[PDB]
Amino acid sequence: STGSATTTPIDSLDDAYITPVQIGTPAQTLNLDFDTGSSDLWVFSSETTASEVDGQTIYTPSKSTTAKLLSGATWSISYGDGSSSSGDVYTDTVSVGGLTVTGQAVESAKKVSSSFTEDSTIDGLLGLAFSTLNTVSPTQQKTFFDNAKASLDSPVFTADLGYHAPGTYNFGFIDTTAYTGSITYTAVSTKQGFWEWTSTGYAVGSGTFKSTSIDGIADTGTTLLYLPATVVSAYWAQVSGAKSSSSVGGYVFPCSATLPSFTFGVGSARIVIPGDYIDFGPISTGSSSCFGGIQSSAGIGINIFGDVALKAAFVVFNGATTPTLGFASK
Ligand SMILES: CNCc1ccc(Oc2cccnc2)o1
Repeated sequence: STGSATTTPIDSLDDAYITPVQIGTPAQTLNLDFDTGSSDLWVFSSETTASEVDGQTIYTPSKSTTAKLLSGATWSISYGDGSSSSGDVYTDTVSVGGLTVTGQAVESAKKVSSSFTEDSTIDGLLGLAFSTLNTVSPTQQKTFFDNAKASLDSPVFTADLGYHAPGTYNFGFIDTTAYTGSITYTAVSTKQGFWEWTSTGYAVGSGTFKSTSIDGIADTGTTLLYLPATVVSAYWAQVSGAKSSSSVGGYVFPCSATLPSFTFGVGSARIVIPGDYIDFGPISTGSSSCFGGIQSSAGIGINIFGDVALKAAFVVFNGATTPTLGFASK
């Protein structure tokens, strides 16, 4: 079997992408943030604190004839951005782009932090990292991919994120019409539960390529590209007026600037992020100060290849017995 679903930017800045997911019988369709940096499928629900819901579509397990309480299971998660949520767990039928999983753990939110409440376009998350990160206790649960893997024609999923445009998540097959040239595969470490790999280097604009190993994770649930301070300094030094601002929270630059591209290495191959992809607009409405799409990972403890980087490629998450990551231009 296979699945194919369209993923859509939640706003003008591609701050995140939402994908429709069918849950229960009859289907309840919720727009979920597919996150390869986490491993919980959680949703706004009929159980979520009333004052913490503001515009979101909710999952009502009591309206689903195939929902079953997973007795005594609870979950609690916190993300790299400071947000968090928690609640209880049902199993139900979950379908993504025509691909169906029965008995999927659907983690129902009792509580969500203010940033979740504040975003009416995201109805929850669907984790696609390794199941060892799943937060359900006392019985840890499997991600959707993991549950589906057996059924798939090939044990893979692919992320084809758009720049200011819809993209696609495919399950169980590689669409050879979706990328240019060939796919370069690279080794993955599963030891931290992430799709963790090692980039071979970088270039700033038309600059010479710097060969250097940069460990990082492929994280569709993170908006920006977070890299070592050396790398990031080297990038912003090419932008007149760019500065790191502690009051703002990172690098900002003149909104009048034209940004240089950023190239990252995948083995012997190169993925080029166009400069426009690195522009995240005014730090505040009307401001002439713009927020950068490449930021320091110093203080995160890990480098993150977030949407800014992934959307410049066709990315293959290969969940074979020995997982690997593939990158192609498109
Ligand atoms: C806006 N804060 C809540 C929110 C929206 C999407 C996500 O999910 C995240 C955020 C950061 C890292 N990984 C996943 O949280």
